Amino acid sequence: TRQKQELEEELALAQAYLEPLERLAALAHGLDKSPFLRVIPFLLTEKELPLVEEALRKALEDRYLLAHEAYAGGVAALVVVHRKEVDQAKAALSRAGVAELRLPGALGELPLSEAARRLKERAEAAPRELSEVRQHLAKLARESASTLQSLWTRAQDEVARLKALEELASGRFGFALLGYVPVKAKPKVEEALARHKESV
Amino acid sequence: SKLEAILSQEVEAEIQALLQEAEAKAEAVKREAEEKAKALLQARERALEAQYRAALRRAESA
Amino acid sequence: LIKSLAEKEKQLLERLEAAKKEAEERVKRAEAEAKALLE
Repeated sequence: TRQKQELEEELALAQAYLEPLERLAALAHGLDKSPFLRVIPFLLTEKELPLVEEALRKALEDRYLLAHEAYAGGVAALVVVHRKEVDQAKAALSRAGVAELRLPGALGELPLSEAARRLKERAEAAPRELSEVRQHLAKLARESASTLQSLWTRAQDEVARLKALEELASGRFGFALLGYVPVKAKPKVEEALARHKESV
Repeated sequence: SKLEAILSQEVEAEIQALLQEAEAKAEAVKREAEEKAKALLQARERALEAQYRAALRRAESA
Repeated sequence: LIKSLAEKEKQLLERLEAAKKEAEERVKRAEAEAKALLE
């Protein structure tokens, strides 16, 4: 139940940003970890690219490669200028409305090429993994639910006996109790009373 | 592009500074080696001359 | 996006490698000069 839920959530998070991160890593083929420029990619809305270009012109104009390539459901406006100037430019772009793609797990926590490779591997493996996990869970249910139900019935019986033992009244190494049974059921109750170890 | 170009210009300036520092270190090392060899050769020659003079003095006394 | 950034980073890396090679050559020259002076 942990593994199948984790595989389903991993498939969902991988399919949430599969193609757009691939297009961003395709567009980021010159400065992925180059030591002169950061990479703020924003899978953003429609053509407010001039409003982000206002913040890009607030950054350097002969620098800050900032454009949306493809997969325009979230238009992948990637921006690459500097370290500190790109930090100020990302702050100004978020003031104009922008967000660097900080996903959870490792896809928004690793380098985008390795993140895309791991996300592609997870999206390729998670379907067959979820199917085999569902098959294993169904087989385990069909093979163990009978013993689980028998153990649950025995445990319910033992716990009911334990709860009934609390409601007794002792007599200082003696015990006495009262109850109510039908006079039409007095024959089977008397047969069970004779079936006791003493017929008390 | 402009920021990568400015960083490349700064990298070229740093490479020139590193080459200048290596050249200055080599020059100072050669100067110190020459001074040490000169002092050692002068000390050894003066010690040989002084030992020769003292031995000649003791031999002339004998 | 690709060409200018990758080419500028590769050019700066090649300049740094050439500077390291020149510094190592100057260091080897100074070491050989000190060895010849000592000999």
